[PDB]
This record gives sequence, structure tokens and C-alpha cells, in this order.
Amino acid sequence: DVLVKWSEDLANLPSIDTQHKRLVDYINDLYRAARRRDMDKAREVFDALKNYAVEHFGYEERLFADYAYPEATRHKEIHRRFVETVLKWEKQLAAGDPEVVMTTLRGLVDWLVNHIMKEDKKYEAYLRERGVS
Ligand SMILES: [Ca+2]
Ligand SMILES: [Cl-]
Repeated sequence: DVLVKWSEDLANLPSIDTQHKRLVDYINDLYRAARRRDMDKAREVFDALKNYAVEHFGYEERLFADYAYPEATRHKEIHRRFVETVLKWEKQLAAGDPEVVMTTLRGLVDWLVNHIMKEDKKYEAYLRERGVS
């Protein structure tokens, strides 16, 4: 059913919430496909999750650029490394079974929750103060 439930703990800027909430929906879509043992759906969902994550990162990075956020550089490198990691995980799915999918999801969750609560939260005050929403 649901692997990760959204919490007010993850809240940030309103437009950022809609995106993180979407990433969470993808994690839940992927988990469900694993529960069903449907590896084709899993690979499909994973691909879209990855792609969306990349666009989400780009949106955040555009905000960093537009509002001259002092930590744009480091945050960008953080996003950059996760993408490589995701691309790596992606390969494990070709021959993987529902089991490997569960390991991946736990990895995805592990990274996503930590990143949102620890990394993305750093930019909230800074951007709200400059009228971003
Ligand atoms: Ca590389
Ligand atoms: Cl994120």
C-alpha cells in the first residue's frame, strides 16, 4: 500500500511541497508495483521517478540562481551525486526481482527524507524572506 506517508515535518515552500509530495507518490507507486511483483511496472515507475527527481532538482537549482542562494553550489553537487546513485540503482532493476526493488526503495526513502528535512530545509527561510512561494 503506502511505504512513505507525507508528514508536515517535510513541509517547505508551497511550490516545493507539491514536488516533494509528487516524489513521495512515485515512491509509493514503485513500492506497490514491488508488492504486486510487477517488474515491468517497477522499471517504468522508477524511470519516471528518476526523471521527475532530476526536474525537481532543476527547479530548486533555478531558485538558487534567481535568488543568489549562498549554498547553491554545494546543494547542486548533492543533487548531482544522488542522480548518479539513482542511475546506478536503475541498472540493478533490469535483472532484479521484487526483492531488489525493496532494497532500492529503502535507499530512495533513506535519501529523500534526509535530504528534504536536512538539505532542502536550509533554503526555506532564505527564499520565503525574498518572497518565493
Ligand atoms: Ca560519474
Ligand atoms: Cl528532494
